[PDB]
Amino acid sequence: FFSRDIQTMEDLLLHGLRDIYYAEQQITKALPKMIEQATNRDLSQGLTSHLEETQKQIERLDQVFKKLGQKPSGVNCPAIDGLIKEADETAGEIADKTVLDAAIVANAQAVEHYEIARYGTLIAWAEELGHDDIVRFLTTNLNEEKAANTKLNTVAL
Amino acid sequence: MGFFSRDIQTMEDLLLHGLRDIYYAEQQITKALPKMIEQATNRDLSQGLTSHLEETQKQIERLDQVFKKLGQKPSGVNCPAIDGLIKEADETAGEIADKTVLDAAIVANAQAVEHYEIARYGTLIAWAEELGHDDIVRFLTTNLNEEKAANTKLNTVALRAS
Ligand SMILES: [Fe+3]
Ligand SMILES: [Fe+3]
Ligand SMILES: [Fe+3]
Ligand SMILES: [Fe+3]
Ligand SMILES: [Fe+3]
Ligand code: NA
Ligand SMILES: [Zn+2]
Ligand SMILES: [Zn+2]
Ligand SMILES: [Zn+2]
Ligand SMILES: [Zn+2]
Ligand SMILES: [Zn+2]
Ligand SMILES: [Zn+2]
Repeated sequence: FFSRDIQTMEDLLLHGLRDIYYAEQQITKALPKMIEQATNRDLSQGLTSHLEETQKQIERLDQVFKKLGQKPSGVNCPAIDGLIKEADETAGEIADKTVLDAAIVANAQAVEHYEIARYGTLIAWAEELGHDDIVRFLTTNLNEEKAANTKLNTVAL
Repeated sequence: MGFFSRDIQTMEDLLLHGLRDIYYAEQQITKALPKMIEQATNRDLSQGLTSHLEETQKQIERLDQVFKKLGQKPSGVNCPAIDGLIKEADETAGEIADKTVLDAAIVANAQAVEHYEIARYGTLIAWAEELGHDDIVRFLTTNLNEEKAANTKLNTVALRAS
């Protein structure tokens, strides 16, 4: 019961974990739409594989919350909502299927970059706070985002 | 269906749309940075963000040259991604009770913004290269490198279980 309820670095870490939890849920909802829009088979397949990984990433975040002593929960993330809105609106503006695949690759890379920033931040805070225990899960998620980004950077349309 | 349904027809059109989107983001960043500077307590963070504000103004000047080369105005696309990043940064700052915690949040949100810009510049460079725009590739690469350097400086700012 405070208006400014983020009082400590531990509170900030918990808030960030709830923010990324919500973001992973939203990505699981957004990805099928992107996969349906994708023409290039490698792009469609790559996104489908990352959708499966994102489902696993949520399970790893459930493990993080369990290690911290609580049930999982999310908080709204305006950054992922804005990224998803931008991707959806831009897709509607594109007439050519190959141009659309280029936009899908770029928007997917922007999402991976947001995830890389967030996991990197959460890991650094966790380590500063003596929470090495949760870093193993966060690092597994982070490295899947890095891998997805790298693979997107190489997609040949 | 929105205003411009199916109006992006070519990779040149998509590059133009992406450049207008990052231009808008840079403009928004010039508006947001003074707020983050005022909120920041640590002088290396506050004075450091002031330097990134000066660099962002230079990046807009670089983009102005790119638009000149395309013969197109830089206005015309808003960026829901930067708008969401900046409003998340605002929201989170409003929830924080402690100056040291607020500085940690400022760094993290500034790093998230640098990562967005790094994603977009990387994409735009690749499209500009494919389209044969050598100077535009150089200008965008210069901008990209400033965002990478800013992110690294944020990763290194020396600020600060049962
Ligand atoms: Fe993820
Ligand atoms: Fe967020
Ligand atoms: Fe991802
Ligand atoms: Fe954008
Ligand atoms: Fe920047
Ligand atoms: Na039209
Ligand atoms: Zn648009
Ligand atoms: Zn910056
Ligand atoms: Zn910038
Ligand atoms: Zn919040
Ligand atoms: Zn909150
Ligand atoms: Zn703890």
